[PDB]
Amino acid sequence: LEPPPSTFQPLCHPLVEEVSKEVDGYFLQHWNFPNEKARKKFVAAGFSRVTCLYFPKALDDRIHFACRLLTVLFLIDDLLEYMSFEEGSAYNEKLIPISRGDVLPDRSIPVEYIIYDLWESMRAHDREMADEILEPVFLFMRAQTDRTRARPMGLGGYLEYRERDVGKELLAALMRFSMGLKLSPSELQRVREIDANCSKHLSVVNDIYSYEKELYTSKTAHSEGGILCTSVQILAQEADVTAEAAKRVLFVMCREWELRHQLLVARLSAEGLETPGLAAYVEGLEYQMSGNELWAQTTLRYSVVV
Amino acid sequence: HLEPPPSTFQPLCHPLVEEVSKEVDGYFLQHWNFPNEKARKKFVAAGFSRVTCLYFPKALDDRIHFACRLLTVLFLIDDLLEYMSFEEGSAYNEKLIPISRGDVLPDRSIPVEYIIYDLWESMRAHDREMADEILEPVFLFMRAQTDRTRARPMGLGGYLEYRERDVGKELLAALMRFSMGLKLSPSELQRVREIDANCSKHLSVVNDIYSYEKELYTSKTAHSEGGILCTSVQILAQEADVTAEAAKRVLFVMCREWELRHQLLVARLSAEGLETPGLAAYVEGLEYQMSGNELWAQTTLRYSVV
Ligand SMILES: C=C(C)[C@H]1CC[N@@H+]2CCC[C@H](C)[C@@]2(C)C1
Ligand SMILES: C=C(C)[C@H]1CC[N@@H+]2CCC[C@H](C)[C@@]2(C)C1
Ligand SMILES: [Mg+2]
Ligand SMILES: [Mg+2]
Ligand SMILES: [Mg+2]
Ligand SMILES: [Mg+2]
Ligand SMILES: [Mg+2]
Ligand SMILES: [Mg+2]
Repeated sequence: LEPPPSTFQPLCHPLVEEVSKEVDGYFLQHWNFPNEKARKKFVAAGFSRVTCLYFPKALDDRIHFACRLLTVLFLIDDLLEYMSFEEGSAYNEKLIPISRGDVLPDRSIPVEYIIYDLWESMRAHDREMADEILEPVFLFMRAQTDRTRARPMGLGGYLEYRERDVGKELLAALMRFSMGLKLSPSELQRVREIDANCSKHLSVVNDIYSYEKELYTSKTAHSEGGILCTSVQILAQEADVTAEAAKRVLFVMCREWELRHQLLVARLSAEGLETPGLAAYVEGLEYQMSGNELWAQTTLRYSVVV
Repeated sequence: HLEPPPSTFQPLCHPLVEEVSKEVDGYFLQHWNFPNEKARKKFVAAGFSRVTCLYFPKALDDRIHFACRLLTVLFLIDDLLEYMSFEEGSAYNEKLIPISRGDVLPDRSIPVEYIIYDLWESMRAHDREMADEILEPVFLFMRAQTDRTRARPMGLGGYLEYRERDVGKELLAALMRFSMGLKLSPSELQRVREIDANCSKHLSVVNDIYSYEKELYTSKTAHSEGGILCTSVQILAQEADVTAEAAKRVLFVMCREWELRHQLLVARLSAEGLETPGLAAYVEGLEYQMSGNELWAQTTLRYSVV
């Protein structure tokens, strides 16, 4: 697999090492890992590393929040593969009022008090910006177990669905929170088109590198929770080609989305519309795209199936 | 300008392309009814016999002119149907069907009728058995041109399935065998179904990429039904949410994957000991179609000037 040239240069948060030890150490202590092999596989994945690649300009005292959130979402994302759609739904829905803080967690159940203490600590640091991450997360959670995964999809209908499943909206809200970057409602409405374009890039790039992992999961895990739902699968069906052939095609498509990103930003600047905050925001989106690809290229999570 | 990705296919042209072109073009210039001198010059500029010689390079010398005449009149009719409705276009094609069979005498005052009649008569006179095997594939194509599914929303997969008839895969397959005198058993013709379906996608999309600008303008001036925009370029552009130009580049990469799959199915057919001498010439002939179609679509004034 040889990716076509990109002009996006990845950046990593300077405190990636010490934050990784802090966050990984927290979960290694509280999260219920089945065995030592799973604990090693968890650390080898580098969940704090990809977070620092996603938000390399996050505030030094806020990056750990983003690392914790993505880490626990990664862990749950794997757990749902062994559940049914019904079981997965009940699992996620129980965490939602706990995320809001309306329901106290069962402190004998790790996933509950980890989720609870997280959002409680995020509200203590920045209450307003933390609340604006809630619903985007819930939107992503409820999309994970939507039965539309089991029904046939075209490329467009899939990309429209994956925008929720890849958590584009939560990642955007997390980025703002981590950077302290507040944007007016009108400002967010201007980059709505740029957000939708960024989502397709994050989704497909992930689909390309994580296909072999998700292929194996669909054959060994739960037939519903581990169902093969990816652009690589769908494009291979539509065009009747191998999955490897679909990857090469989807990669060219990703570069076109990068090209569109630059065009949409340029138009935003041509018109007197790119505010200083919007300038920082769209740069952050590029860091997400380039950071996602860098990590996906190198992370053990996608390279060792075992 | 659009740069085509590398291909291993070497396009071939029939060695009698110069004489047959001047011959067939001369025939239609004597006989067909053109609105003005501008249309007469544009007809010659298209090179309808050139593409036929690129399609069927290893055709017999005394049969290549038949294919040039058939594809030429089908090209002319295809353009006429864009100024009609689906109901008018159907009535136009259906009246020419029993004439093609030879059951109904043509109106000698109407060019399209006696041109088609005399054509199929001369074809059955040269090789009755093989000429008859092109009838239903042609009718299948003619009835696909006014299929009301053109005014229906289609995904990439559904489009490619429909286009196999609209691009006239079978008629091009039967015409090729006729022009080469290549007879195949029903067993042989069944073994290469997958290769035919794969080749059909290549012919369709390659044509779509270069003829998009022509068909875009037709959709803006052409009759709303008969001139409706129906192409993979538009479909991928709206599904992936990119420009038509961006869709062309991605579709072109996909076409190269279909070339790889062609080589794959051919080698697999041979490895299973199913490749008869007649089948070797067939799958090679399909390659000449795919490469020949690309060469012509790159250089013809039919697509470059609108
Ligand atoms: C931050 C990422 C690497 C994205 C890619 C996949 N993961 C899966 C677990 C849940 C995350 C929000 C995400 C969808 C984000
Ligand atoms: C021989 C070709 C260039 C193919 C591409 C388009 N044309 C349109 C007119 C009718 C032909 C059969 C064809 C579909 C074939
Ligand atoms: Mg997953
Ligand atoms: Mg997932
Ligand atoms: Mg994945
Ligand atoms: Mg047509
Ligand atoms: Mg046409
Ligand atoms: Mg076309």
